[PDB]
Amino acid sequence: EFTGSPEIKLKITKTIQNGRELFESSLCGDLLNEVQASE
Amino acid sequence: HHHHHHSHMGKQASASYDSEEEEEGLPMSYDEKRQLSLDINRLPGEKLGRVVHIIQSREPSLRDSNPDEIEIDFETLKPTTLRELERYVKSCLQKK
Repeated sequence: EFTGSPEIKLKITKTIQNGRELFESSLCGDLLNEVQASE
Repeated sequence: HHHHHHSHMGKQASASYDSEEEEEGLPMSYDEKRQLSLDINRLPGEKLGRVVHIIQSREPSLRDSNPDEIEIDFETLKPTTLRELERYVKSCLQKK
């Protein structure tokens, strides 16, 4: 079983990176399956 | 040796104003939410300036709770706000 959630949302993480500080779009990327066959 | 000088002057006029442009609030299709999300995703971090700004402007609970990790939930936002994302992106795509 999975019970995986799609949701069309971008989590804008207020980050500080580069010579110019920029905040970038991401998502809730946990619970990886990454291919199956022995199931 | 005596004078009489009465003087009364009183004016007002300021009816020059024009600003009231409403949002469409048009029915944004689920396919349009996904397309809009991808089209904003390909825009770099400083282009996301207006994107996040109007999301914090409409949605104040995100502004106070998470100023860091701001979940812009396109599929469950206001169609007015999604029209603001639409207005920005197409102005920033369609040159001239």
